[PDB]
Amino acid sequence: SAKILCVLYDDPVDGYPKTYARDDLPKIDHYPGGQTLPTPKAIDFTPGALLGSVSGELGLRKYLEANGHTFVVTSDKDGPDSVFERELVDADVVISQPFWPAYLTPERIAKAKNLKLALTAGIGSDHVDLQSAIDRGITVAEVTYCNSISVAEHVVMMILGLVRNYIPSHDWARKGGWNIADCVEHSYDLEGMTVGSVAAGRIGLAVLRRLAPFDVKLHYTDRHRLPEAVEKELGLVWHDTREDMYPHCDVVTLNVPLHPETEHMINDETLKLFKRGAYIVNTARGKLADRDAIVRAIESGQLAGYAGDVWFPQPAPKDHPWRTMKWEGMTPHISGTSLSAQARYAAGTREILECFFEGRPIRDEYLIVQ
Amino acid sequence: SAKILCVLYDDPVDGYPKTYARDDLPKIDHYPGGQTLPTPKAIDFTPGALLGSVSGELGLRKYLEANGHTFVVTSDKDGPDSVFERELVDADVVISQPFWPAYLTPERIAKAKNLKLALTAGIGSDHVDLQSAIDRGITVAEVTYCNSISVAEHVVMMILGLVRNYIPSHDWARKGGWNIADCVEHSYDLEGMTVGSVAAGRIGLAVLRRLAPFDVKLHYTDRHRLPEAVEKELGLVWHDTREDMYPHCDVVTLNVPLHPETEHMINDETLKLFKRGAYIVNTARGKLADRDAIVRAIESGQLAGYAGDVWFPQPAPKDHPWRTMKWEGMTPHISGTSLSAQARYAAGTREILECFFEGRPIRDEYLIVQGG
Ligand code: NA
Ligand code: NA
Ligand code: NA
Repeated sequence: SAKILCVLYDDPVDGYPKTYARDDLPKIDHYPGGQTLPTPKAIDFTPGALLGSVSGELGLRKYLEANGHTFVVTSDKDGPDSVFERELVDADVVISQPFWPAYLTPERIAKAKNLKLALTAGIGSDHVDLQSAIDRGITVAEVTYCNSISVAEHVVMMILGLVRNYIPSHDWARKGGWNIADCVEHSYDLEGMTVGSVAAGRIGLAVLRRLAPFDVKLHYTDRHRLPEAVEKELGLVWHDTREDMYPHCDVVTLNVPLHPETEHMINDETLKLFKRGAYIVNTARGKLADRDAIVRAIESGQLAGYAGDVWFPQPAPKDHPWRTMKWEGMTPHISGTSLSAQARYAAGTREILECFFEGRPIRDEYLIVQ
Repeated sequence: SAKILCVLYDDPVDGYPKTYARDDLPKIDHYPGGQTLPTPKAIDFTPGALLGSVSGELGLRKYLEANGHTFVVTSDKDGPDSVFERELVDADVVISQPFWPAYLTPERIAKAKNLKLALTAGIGSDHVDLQSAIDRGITVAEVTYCNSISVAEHVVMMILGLVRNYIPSHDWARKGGWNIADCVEHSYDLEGMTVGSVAAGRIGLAVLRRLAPFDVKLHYTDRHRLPEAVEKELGLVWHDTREDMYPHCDVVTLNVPLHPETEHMINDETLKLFKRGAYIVNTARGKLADRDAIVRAIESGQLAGYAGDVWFPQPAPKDHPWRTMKWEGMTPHISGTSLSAQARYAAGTREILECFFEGRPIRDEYLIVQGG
């Protein structure tokens, strides 16, 4: 009855795996704060499978095709002559992940005569023009909270790796070296350091909770201030402005969206507020940081480390300078598409498709516009 | 009137640093449990300096030479014709680190005609034959707790690195790729897994404490059970034996010393007790794990990852199989010699020498063998 158009990233270069490292995933009832994890009526995958690549199909093909539907899955999403744009003109449902996002521009939404549901397998909607969606009666939905914890682990990983000098030290072991002084001449303990978070939110609070037993001093800024009880339980020190926070911090982690007042918020002028040898971890948006200002800060020693999984442009060009600068701890944009996060937003994708196709309401927390 | 012989590791291959990444170190009041940090009357370094290499000299030379002493610093420590063994003959004090250890065998101790104090700039005395020092009246001392937290951070770092597939994902980024599916085909969240610790002394307990806000389940075993209040604060599950613990664990961190009964305690037979796709982190001793048994379990998928900073043999030979095996997260032996830890055991080394040379008692908690 319906045509479903689903954009996913490519399979591994060796091919889609047949077996995985483990047999299942740890059970979890809820997210911090009580939101229950996705609750489809069933799933047709084993949790832990690769669901976000083209062959994983978010485990939706059996359920969709048993019910008469057409299911189109592709990674060709860019430009007007992509499989996505061409297939889009009679698609009823569009599904993509933020890690390989199918943009629903105003022009593309106007091309899509049949579009009814725009589904983010993942979190957020800024690949969708919401006004155009509202004007066309298109519902936009997301699997809220599905990877906030995944990102938060990635951050703490990266903070430890930068402070302790993990990546270069590992390079000496893999290369057949030893070179103890070479490893540790840039290696510190995190204990006693001051970590500052720009924005709490789901990711920022999870990061702070996870840093707390490392005996760091915890500072943060946000637009609104955490409840007094949360601040006292975690020893949080509040700042009205990030510029007031920066001079206190050995580590600064960024958790804000990209807006006109956050674009290039880390630049040559604001980096002068940071302690010599400060560390920055950025899992939010690549353009929070002036690309070349970061390179210059690493080169001068204003920063002793930079790490994150977001770039600009994204995907990063092959010669993007953050790839090979000193004291980098980068990964590709992956933190929110760990296999654990995939199981949850695949499950949430199916749950929304079920509510949608059966005419039942979609969870309020999932709905962006309707 | 004293000769202090000090073995340290080589300087970095691009020279002793003139500039450091940062100007200072965080102040730390005490260790968990209440032990005070080292209390030398003075230090002649700025904390954060590279102290454990030949040119750092643990910041000791000005202090020793101003007091009429002879201070010999070398990295040449192995073999009968090395600088260490040739200078040992009349050394009053021997100082080395476990990261480049000057071995005080019975033979060398028999040849060290004036040896009164064997000082570990670090923790332990594995490289010192204690019966020979006891027989000879030689004081053996260490800088207790100086890097227990440093090891604990390295463990949690490495658990997160293994589970989330950090090292291959960073490789994709550094080589100019992107390859999201290649990164995440072996990437998981830690959240909700079961982590088991073999022993819960200073390191293991500090690991368990740092793991708790990751919402993992925390199991442990030890020769001596933790106090009930400690178990209840962290919700620890106690196991009578290592073998009772392994089947429950997604991640196993080894924090036990090397002994006859722990040697090769991870082996082809006990690995069959682990869950398929378990992860092992080992910052304790390389020979806790049968070298090739771990490689076989990686190739089998019995383990989804192995990481640590200790090796057998140590230093690891160029073609040590853990260097290039799949899903490895290794570093050289470095966790307990971060610059922060260096500052503390350099400070503690000076504190001990000051007590020693002034004929004042050395801290009980520093003494492995009292001597005189
Ligand atoms: Na500080
Ligand atoms: Na790929
Ligand atoms: Na003293």
